[PDB]
Amino acid sequence: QFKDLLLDPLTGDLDFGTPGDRGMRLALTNQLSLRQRLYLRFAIWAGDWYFDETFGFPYRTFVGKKTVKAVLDGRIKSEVRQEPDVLQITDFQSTMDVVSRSYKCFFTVVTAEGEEISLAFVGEDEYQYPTPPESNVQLCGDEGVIINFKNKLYYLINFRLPK
Amino acid sequence: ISPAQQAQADKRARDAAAAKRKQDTEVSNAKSREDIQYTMFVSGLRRGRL
Repeated sequence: QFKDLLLDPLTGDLDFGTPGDRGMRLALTNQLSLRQRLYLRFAIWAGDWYFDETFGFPYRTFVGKKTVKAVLDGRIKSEVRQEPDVLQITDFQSTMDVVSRSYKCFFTVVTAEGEEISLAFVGEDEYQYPTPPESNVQLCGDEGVIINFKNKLYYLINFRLPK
Repeated sequence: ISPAQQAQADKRARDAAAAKRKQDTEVSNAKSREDIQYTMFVSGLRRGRL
């Protein structure tokens, strides 16, 4: 439920929205929040962000060196579980090509969805305060009491005659 | 006793004192620089720890 500015999954810029409803949006669904929380966590190289030297991933250790596939998978699979709301990891297809020296892995992560605790900070309210009456209706009655009775009588006259 | 021994006790004190100046000095500078980082490789090596 971690709120934050929404990042476009397709381009990487802020998700200002479609041309018909351009604006700014907050990440509300846990899925969207977790997506960007993993994306930033994996995209920032370790130590390259000032104000926090411990954040990021240490790509320099592996890239450019002769490395064992098994060691890399452990670190990749470990960084994911640093988020407190990750249920499990389903599958992991780690493959390496020696000709091009490229490495490419696949996997998915499962996360549940929570409640909103309070709507005070977001948009709307859930209550239905009453509406003041109109004109002399309060002190003298209402005509609808006649209309509903007339309709009931008419429908009952309709019911008895077979159709 | 004789002066010949006084010229000998000094040698016993001088050489012995020189030992601390060697050992005691090396540790002092070894603590005065924190850049160096020691590491030990117990097993591990040939299973991709290279």
